[PDB]
Amino acid sequence: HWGYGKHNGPEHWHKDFPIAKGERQSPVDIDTHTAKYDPSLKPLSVSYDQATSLRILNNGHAFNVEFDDSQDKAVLKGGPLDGTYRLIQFHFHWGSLDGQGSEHTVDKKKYAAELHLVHWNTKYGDFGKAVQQPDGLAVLGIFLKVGSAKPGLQKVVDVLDSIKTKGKSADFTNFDPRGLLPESLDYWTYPGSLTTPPLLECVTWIVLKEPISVSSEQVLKFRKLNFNGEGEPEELMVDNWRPAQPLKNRQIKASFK
Amino acid sequence: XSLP
Ligand SMILES: [Zn+2]
Repeated sequence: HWGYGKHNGPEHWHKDFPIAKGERQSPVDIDTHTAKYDPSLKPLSVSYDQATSLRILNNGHAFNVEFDDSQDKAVLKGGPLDGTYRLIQFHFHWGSLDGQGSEHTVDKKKYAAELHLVHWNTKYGDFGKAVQQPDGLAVLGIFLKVGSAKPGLQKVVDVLDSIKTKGKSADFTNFDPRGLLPESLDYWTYPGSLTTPPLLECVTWIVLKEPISVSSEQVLKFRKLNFNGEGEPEELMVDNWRPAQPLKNRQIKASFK
Repeated sequence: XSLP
C-alpha cells in the first residue's frame, strides 16, 4: 500500500521497507563540482538494435514498457559495468508541474521527468535473483526537459489513453528505445538502490548528463494517467518521484571532463 | 523488485 500520497509517500516507506534509511539509497543530488572525472571509466555501450518490446502496463505507480529479456537482444555494457546487463523495462517519473518530477537532481536542479532504462546482470540468470546482489542491476537515467517534442516518445504518449488506470496493459511491440536517447552518452555513475519499494541496494546508476527535450503536450499526456483502478475515484498519476536521499559514504564519478 |  505504498505510493506517493500524504499518507503513503516516500517519508512513510521506511515503516515497511527499513532499508529506506540505508547506506546506498537512491536517488541523490549530483553535485557537479564534487563529482570526480574518472579517466578509467569506459564509454557506455548501448546495444538496442535487436530490442523486442512486448507490452506497456500501468502498475499504479508509473507505466512500464516491457521487453523480451530471454536473450541478449538489448544490452548495456562498458561504462562502469563488468559483464552484460539485459534491458527488462523502462518507465518514467514525472511531476504535476514542469519544475519537478526528476528523482536525481543536478546541483539541486529538478527536471520535469526522468526516464529509467532498467537492466539486470546476466551472471545472475533472472531479474529476481539480480535484485538480491549489489551489482545486480544497471539503471540508465535520462532527464527530460520541456521544449521541443521528442519524436521517438510519441508512440508511447499515444498508447497511454488505453492504459489509463492501474492494472491495464496493452500490446506494445516494435518500439525502438534508441529514440529516447540524447546525442551524448557522457554520464555520472554511483552505487545505489531501487527508488521504489522494495528499495533494494542492487543498482549501479548511470545518469546521462545531456537531457532529452519533450513537448508540453507529451508530458501533459503523462499527467492524465491515473494511480487508481477503473471505477475507483480519479487520482491523477503525478509526482511519482522519490526525493534525493543522503549520499553517505559514496563517490559520484564523471565519465567526462 | 518484487514478484512481478
Ligand atoms: Zn524509476
